[PDB]
Amino acid sequence: MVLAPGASIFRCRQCGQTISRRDWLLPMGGDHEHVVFNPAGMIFRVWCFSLAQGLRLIGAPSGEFSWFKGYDWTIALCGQCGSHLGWHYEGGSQPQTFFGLIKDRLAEGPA
Ligand SMILES: O=c1ccn([C@H]2C[C@H](O)[C@@H](CO)O2)c(=O)[nH]1
Ligand SMILES: [Zn+2]
Repeated sequence: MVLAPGASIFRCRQCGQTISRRDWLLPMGGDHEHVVFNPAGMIFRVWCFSLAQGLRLIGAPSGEFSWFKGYDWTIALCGQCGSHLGWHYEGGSQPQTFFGLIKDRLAEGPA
């Protein structure tokens, strides 16, 4: 529907690893963008994706402090460089699983 789009793929900002695509953004509670803080007070602009790749999911899930009701999280690192890119979420409903990735740790560009 658009020739030569420059904004279709998300890659790891620190190394280039393919991570997700704009077509895979997922509006959780009506918005694909959720702004949250961890217990250390860090603010994150979290983009929700249905699907992602090139990550490494660390350990087992935890429900503690989850920003998304009904889901447990696993830390998602870039599988190539180890940069912490976000979290994989599971154990919930409609959808069962998704990714919440930290927007400013990704780079957007052409396929
Ligand atoms: O939904 C989530 C996912 C992660 N964290 C925090 C917990 C932990 O301190 C750190 C792990 O990335 O992020 C949350 O607060 N909520
Ligand atoms: Zn990386």
